[PDB]
Amino acid sequence: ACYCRIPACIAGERRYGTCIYQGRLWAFCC
Repeated sequence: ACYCRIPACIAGERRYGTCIYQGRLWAFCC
């Protein structure tokens, strides 16, 4: 399962991209 997160992906997740919604950028993390 993947999630959008700020400020960064948590340890144990990998960043696969950037989410752009609710007015800000998020890390897309899986």
